[PDB]
Amino acid sequence: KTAGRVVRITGPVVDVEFPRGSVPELFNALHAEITFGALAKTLTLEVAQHLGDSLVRCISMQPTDGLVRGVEVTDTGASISVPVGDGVKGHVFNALGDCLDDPGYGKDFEHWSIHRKPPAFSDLEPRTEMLETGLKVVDLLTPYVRGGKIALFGGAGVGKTVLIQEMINRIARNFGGTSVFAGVGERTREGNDLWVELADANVLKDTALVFGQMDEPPGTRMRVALSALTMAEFFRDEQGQDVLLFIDNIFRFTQAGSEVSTLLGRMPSAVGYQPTLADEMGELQERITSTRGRSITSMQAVYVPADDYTDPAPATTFAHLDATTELSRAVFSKGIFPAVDPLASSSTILDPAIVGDEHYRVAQEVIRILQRYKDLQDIIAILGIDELSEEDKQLVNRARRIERFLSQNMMAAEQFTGQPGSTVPLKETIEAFDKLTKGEFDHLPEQAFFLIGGLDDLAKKAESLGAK
Amino acid sequence: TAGRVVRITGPVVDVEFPRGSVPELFNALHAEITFGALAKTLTLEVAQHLGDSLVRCISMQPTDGLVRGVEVTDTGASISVPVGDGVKGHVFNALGDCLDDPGYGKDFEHWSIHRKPPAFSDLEPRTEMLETGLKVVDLLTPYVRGGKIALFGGAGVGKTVLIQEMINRIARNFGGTSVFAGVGERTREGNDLWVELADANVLKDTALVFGQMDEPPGTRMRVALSALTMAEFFRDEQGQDVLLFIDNIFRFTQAGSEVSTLLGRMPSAVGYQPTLADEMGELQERITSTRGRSITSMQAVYVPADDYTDPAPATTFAHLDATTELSRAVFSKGIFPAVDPLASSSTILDPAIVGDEHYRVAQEVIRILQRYKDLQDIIAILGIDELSEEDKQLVNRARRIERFLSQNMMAAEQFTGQPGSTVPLKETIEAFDKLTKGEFDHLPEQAFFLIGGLDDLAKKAESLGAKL
Amino acid sequence: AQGAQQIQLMRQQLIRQLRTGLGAEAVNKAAEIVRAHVADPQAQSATVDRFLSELEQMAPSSVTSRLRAASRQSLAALVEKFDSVAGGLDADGLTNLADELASVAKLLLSETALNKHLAEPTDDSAPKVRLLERLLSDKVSATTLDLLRTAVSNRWSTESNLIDAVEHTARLALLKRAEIAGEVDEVEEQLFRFGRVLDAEPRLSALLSDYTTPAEGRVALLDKALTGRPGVNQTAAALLSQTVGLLRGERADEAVIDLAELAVSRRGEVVAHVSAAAELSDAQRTRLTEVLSRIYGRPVSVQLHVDPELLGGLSITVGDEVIDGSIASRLAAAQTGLP
Amino acid sequence: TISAADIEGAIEDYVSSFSADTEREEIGTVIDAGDGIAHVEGLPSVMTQELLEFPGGVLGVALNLDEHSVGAVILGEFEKIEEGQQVKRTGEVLSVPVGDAFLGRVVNPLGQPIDGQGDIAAETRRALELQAPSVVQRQSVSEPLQTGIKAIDAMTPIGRGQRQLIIGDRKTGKTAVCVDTILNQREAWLTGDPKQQVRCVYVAIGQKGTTIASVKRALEEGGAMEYTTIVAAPASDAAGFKWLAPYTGSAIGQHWMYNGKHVLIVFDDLSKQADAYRAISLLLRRPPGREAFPGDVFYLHSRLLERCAKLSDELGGGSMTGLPIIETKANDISAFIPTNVISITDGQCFLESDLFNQGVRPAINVGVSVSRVGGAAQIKAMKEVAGSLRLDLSQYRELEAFADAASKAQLDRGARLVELLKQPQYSPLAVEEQVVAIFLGTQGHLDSVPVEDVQRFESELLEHVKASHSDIFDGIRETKKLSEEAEEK
Amino acid sequence: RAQASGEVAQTLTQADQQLSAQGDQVRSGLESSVDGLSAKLASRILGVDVNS
Ligand SMILES: Nc1ncnc2c1ncn2[C@@H]1O[C@H](COP(=O)(O)OP(=O)(O)OP(=O)(O)O)[C@@H](O)[C@H]1O
Ligand SMILES: Nc1ncnc2c1ncn2[C@@H]1O[C@H](COP(=O)(O)OP(=O)(O)OP(=O)(O)O)[C@@H](O)[C@H]1O
Ligand SMILES: Nc1ncnc2c1ncn2[C@@H]1O[C@H](COP(=O)(O)OP(=O)(O)O)[C@@H](O)[C@H]1O
Ligand SMILES: [Mg+2]
Ligand SMILES: [Mg+2]
Ligand SMILES: [Mg+2]
Repeated sequence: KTAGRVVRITGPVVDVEFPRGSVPELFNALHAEITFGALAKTLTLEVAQHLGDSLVRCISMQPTDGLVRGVEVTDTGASISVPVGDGVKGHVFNALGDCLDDPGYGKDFEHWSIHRKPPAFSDLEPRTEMLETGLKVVDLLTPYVRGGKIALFGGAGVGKTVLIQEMINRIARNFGGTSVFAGVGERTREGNDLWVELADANVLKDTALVFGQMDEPPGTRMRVALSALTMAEFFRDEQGQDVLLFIDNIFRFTQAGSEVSTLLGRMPSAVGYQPTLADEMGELQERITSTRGRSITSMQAVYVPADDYTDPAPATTFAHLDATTELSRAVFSKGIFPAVDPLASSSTILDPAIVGDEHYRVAQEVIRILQRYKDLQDIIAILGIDELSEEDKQLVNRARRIERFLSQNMMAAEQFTGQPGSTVPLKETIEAFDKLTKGEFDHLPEQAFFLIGGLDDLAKKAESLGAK
Repeated sequence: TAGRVVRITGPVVDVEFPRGSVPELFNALHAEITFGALAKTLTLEVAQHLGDSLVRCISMQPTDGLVRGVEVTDTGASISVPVGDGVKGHVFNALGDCLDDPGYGKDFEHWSIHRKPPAFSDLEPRTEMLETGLKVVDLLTPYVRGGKIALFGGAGVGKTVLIQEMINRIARNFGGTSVFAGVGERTREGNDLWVELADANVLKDTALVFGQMDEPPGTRMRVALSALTMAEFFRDEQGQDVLLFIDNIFRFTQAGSEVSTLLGRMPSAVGYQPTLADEMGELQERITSTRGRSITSMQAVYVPADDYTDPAPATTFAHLDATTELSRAVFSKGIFPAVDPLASSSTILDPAIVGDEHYRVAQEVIRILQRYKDLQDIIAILGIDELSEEDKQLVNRARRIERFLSQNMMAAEQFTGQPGSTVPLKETIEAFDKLTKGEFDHLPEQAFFLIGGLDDLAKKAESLGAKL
Repeated sequence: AQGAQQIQLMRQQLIRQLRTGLGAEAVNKAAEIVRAHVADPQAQSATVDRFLSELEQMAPSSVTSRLRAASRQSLAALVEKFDSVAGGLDADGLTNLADELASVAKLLLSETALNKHLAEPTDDSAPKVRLLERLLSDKVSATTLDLLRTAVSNRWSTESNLIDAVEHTARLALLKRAEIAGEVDEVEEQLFRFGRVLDAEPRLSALLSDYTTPAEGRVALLDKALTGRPGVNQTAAALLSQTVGLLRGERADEAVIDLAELAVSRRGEVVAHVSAAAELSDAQRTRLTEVLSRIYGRPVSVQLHVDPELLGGLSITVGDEVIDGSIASRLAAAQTGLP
Repeated sequence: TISAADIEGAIEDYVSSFSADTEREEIGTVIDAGDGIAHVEGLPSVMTQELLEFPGGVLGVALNLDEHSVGAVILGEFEKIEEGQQVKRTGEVLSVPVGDAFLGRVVNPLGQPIDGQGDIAAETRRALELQAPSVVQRQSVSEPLQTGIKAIDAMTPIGRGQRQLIIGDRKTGKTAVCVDTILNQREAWLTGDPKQQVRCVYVAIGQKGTTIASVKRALEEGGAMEYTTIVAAPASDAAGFKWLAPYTGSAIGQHWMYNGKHVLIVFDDLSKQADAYRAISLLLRRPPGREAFPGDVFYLHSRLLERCAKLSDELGGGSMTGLPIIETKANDISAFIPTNVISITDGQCFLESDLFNQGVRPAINVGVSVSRVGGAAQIKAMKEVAGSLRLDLSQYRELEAFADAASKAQLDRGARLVELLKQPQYSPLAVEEQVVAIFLGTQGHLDSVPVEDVQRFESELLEHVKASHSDIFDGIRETKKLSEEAEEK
Repeated sequence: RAQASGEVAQTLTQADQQLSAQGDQVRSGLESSVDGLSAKLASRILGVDVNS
């Protein structure tokens, strides 16, 4: 027969020997059997390399514990495929497309290979339509682009997932299109919580969830994103729907790629990352895009290892994004939520020709004041505001008020404080920050600007504290 | 009796010979690239004997188009370059071929570029000053006739401009021969230097050897040896005083590293080859003045990333009599030449050679500048007003001294659009004695910027409204 | 203006989509048409004749690989010595020489240090000759002893080359007796057929390619299965058994290919593996032989490999050179060359 | 309406013209493959850096040539490559089509159009690794290449044939500067004089496709697409394309340079080229070095950038101006690739995020930015008004960090000069207007006006000089100097 | 500008609908023609004019 046999097993990486003329093509899905009673299962290997002599190195989508050399490996003739259609909405799948909430559901659906080329360059059209969220900092300093690519950078425990939940609430609740969520190497209980939350808010019916979480082999963690992307691509192309693609967390995809590369015998790269880090990130990020007339608004949480923003993974991720929101531990320590670093976050559409003259001017003035305040940190941390000139002292007070006012009571923050969130229309934010940067609220106490919404909230809180 | 190409990896070629015909180390071999577009004759320098009649060689020209198995000829000798008084006035490359007139020098005597350094009995310390006319160099980093001079610095701090200035100030009136070695530098700079030397009428007394930074590693390793071979011929045969300008010597070292791992060498610290200091020492010890025969070598040493702890410059430091260390801070402050007076040194800056007055003035200037460097942080944080009166007057004096060390160089007219200046050593000593004594504290510090002697200082003072 | 440009771009997108779809459909239909038409054997003959005409119009060219220069020279000297020596021997004597050479090769396999010492290059050979005589001056014939003396006298790049050389010599001896038998053509054809079947039965070759298992077991397996058959020449059976006996990690089928290569080479011809989707007529075989010899000058022997996937035409190959006239390759080029 | 006849004819051309010639060919076999790499046994006559054909129309380049096999980097698709596949020589080293037809097109590193606008009529072909002009084939850089930016044109002037590095952190305005430079050549192109015309070549390496599309849109709106060619190697491209794209652009530019034309080439950016080359070398299993980079990364960039030259008159007098871009992390110019490229180019414009946030736009760091051509790349009047300016701004920054009447006067003048150089994006300034602005600055005519109004005073005044007294500009634009009569007026 | 964008989107959608209809109704028209293309390609590859 044409079946192959396991020759080497090194963790989640398996060498398979095949009769000549039957060596599977790259990315083909192979099937092997683990028969040990406790761990009995069917391994779905993925051909990663051709080693020669009719040997293929493959990545296991499942743990290989209990696998035996010489076991029979069969080639399906095609790569991993996942179900597609309007039926995938409202259900939970794993990296292989198996439904978890209803096992067996979706076999009869149409199936798409998780590997495909991105849109041709002729199809790509730059997107510049602003996506108003209702968050002052995001609306003002890094507006999101509808159909563009948004990223949420941040170290561990700075609010990436809470911000993703906030954006799901603000953008997905009243969304007329389809939503796709990809849990990539995140908390499993986070996936369960999101499932319950969507089922409660009644947005689940419009959403397809695909989960490969922490307790999975690296192959699953580096292919689950491709599966979710395949569903999103089907919705974008064969249905003309406006898709929403949430990914949490893409750095986990890169890290699983690093693990696999280490197991594949590839020479390491800087910081021990895989040599093909930029390439793989390139294919995955280029598939996630909006073509002419077909819109995907993608939002990705990017984990920053060891609070190091120069790490190769986020550093290479930075280039594929239309809007970037860099959460900072320094801001998070102050209690400012979202912990957005306004001097590092950026949006490609924060220019006068897109956001208008006054919006751009106010954002530029806010950034200038915050940059000046940052430049004085060395002096202030030793001597304080006492040695600064009157101009610098006034600017420091204004900057403290501005940086506090950029915080906001988020909707998703209620579960942590029992305080309902708020939404600020863009015009209100622009007017409020124009007033603040002009010194029209210097008399109010700083705490009046903390974790509030619009100008009415500011007035009420200042009144409560004791100011006007 | 000929060889055959067996392996090709960029600039390294393995060649198999019949037994009894293996070439000696450093022998030159000839191979043919017959492809029409890139047709040429590769020169391969035997680097290692791998055994089994296999020798690893480094290609002097790009190996693009080379085919395995092509015949490789043994020249029976090392790379030999033409020598004599004919070479003066012509441009050559690392292999001795003439560029301004191809075919010129084929009938000259040819010297192997691999030579032993002079016997230790022939060496003799050099303790005669070489006045240049630059205030900083003349006062704090006196140069040595027949000694080894270096200009250290990072990228774009003024090494090449200072080399050109020294060519203008030393080579023009020089009565002997001049040899310039462009080692791994810009072709544009080489062409500019050629044109400038022709214009100044110094070309007829100068031999130019260029191995540029678009050349393969082998050319960048052997160009310095070729130029030094010409210099050694002039020193040993004609018994003539020689000026040897090398720019940039670090490239030699760098070139070695580029091929070190390909030759099969385990890398040393900071990625440099294990043979860093040994090869550097051979090349440098060949550059020297012997008893009765003088070479006044001047070298530009690139300091990677402005890091003076880097193994390359740190090793190079031991081979110099005078070192002018250009600094990025001084450069960024607008001070030219961007010399670090606290980091530069000269073996003849002692009372027994330069006299008590010169030594005293130089040491006082160094003391003042060191104290100013110490007080910089205090002045930045707590302002100058905090300092004592002694420290305040010392800071003003140090600022005036530090600006006065700057000068308007002739070679820099193309950048400042201004003519250069020359300051006799006696005038420099007088001016800096007065400055250390405080006789110019009443003058604005801006009056000390990019001037020559005291006359220029007075004229700029009256231009600025003050009086000397 | 932006809207107008977008409309134009979307029209171009639709145009490109239609181009891709129509091209794919057209190439698929053309492939179906060719596959349907080519089922006619007369069409096969016609395409073979056209390719042969092309070869006739082709411009003629005047243009042991693993062996290194020293090893190749040593092997050349050894084969010259064998030609000098064994020429006067008889069929029984040649068989004895081959058996003794195989036995000494197996002995060299058994012990490693002896092989390393014998194959170690040296200017002089007298110590090596004395070592060989002290080892086996009694258990081998004078001719075998002298051949081994010559083999060890020269030098080899690697130790294994020595034993390889001995193996090579052994094969020559058998081939020589085949020439004495006059059945060289039959043994060549039998070797080619055995290579073909071993290629077709990879599992059998793998079972024979595990040198760890005892040589006798594999030899008996092959004899009872493949080598020992009613319509098998005894010389070919002996050669194949000897080859599998000395199988040092090389595949059985590749070893048989090497045997066929050597058999044809000793005759002076060069083998040309011609892959065809149908058998060629005798006239076609003669024409192909003549044309291939003309382009390559030296006489060539054509070996037909049936392969229906070519859909007519031929795919000739000698050494590292291939003339890919197969229709399937042309179809693939047509599919891959479309806009 | 879509012309069925047109498309039928389009495919008729190929089907009628389809051909395949049997020819003796050296065989190779893919012995192993994976991750954009392959190893091919056979092809004994294969040349180094030779193109190779794998089934499906796939292409590769032979990097490692040893006795056992040939290591090849696959350009484009690689999951089609299989063990045992037949590999064919090409008898050709890497080369690309070249000609004027490439103007206004977007092509992949192989010269194949990707904008979906039809085939490109290639005048000829040029190898990617032809040697740069020798020392005796160049002439000193003497012609300005006006970027339209006051800061660059005044303090770091760029000449034709110069390599100026745009280095800085992400989102500091590097691509903005390069695109502004490309757009400022509109006037030169419209003059129709090949001595004045500058032909641009924008090379995108490892760049998001939508960003390349947006840059192309920006060029289209300004009319720069008439004389601009884009060589695109987006992030989805194989490491081979990312490695080869700068050389493709360099060859396309070289074709024009060696015919008397003046070319501007922008590499956006070389950091991603270095990363792609590192990936290729690591997959090929070559010994790594600093930051896991290959030992020849400096050679890569140096031989790429030395091809930008100003040819002598005997060679045609053409030129190619290089504008490589380098992305730094956390503003560390001490990394490996930034240090290499800084040591390669003829000066660098170092952009800083801090300066950008302060309002300094473009965020040129005066202290550490330079042009090694210097005043030679300026017209006379610009030299007169900027030669001091640059170093005086350096001194102003030093004194401002440090902190009498002279000191306060210096601080005021330096401040006014700083707000003089603040230029909005997509607001090019002609060289005569730049001369007049720097004249206002350095000659003391902005000392009376407050700092906060300087920019406004700079704009309105210029507009006034445009409406009336336009002849002033003409003088500068014609004699390339500010005459005494013109200066007094 | 908002009105211009709205009407641009409107004309874009109408043009897209008409272009989709055009492509759909031209695919059927060229379905009959593609037979000639296939036959001619087969003729070229085979080296003889295959009628089918
Ligand atoms: N808006 C907010 N209001 C109050 N607390 C908040 C807010 N955002 C985040 N937090 C606190 O920060 C914690 C971490 O938030 P989150 O899980 O979103 O971070 P993360 O960056 O995704 O973390 P990790 O790296 O662990 O996945 C939350 O559990 C909550 O305690
Ligand atoms: N002189 C300027 N004035 C105002 N805004 C500017 C200026 N130059 C650039 N910008 C804006 O700054 C942002 C960053 O510009 P740009 O994309 O050129 O930077 P970059 O360093 O190349 O970025 P990236 O890291 O994304 O490649 C863009 O919004 C651009 O419009
Ligand atoms: N005396 C000077 N006056 C003004 N600028 C100078 C002077 N010396 C050096 N520079 C500046 O330093 C830059 C680098 O000079 P150069 O020596 O050519 O580079 P490197 O120091 O890297 O060899 C030049 O572009 C020039 O503008
Ligand atoms: Mg989280
Ligand atoms: Mg230099
Ligand atoms: Mg950019």
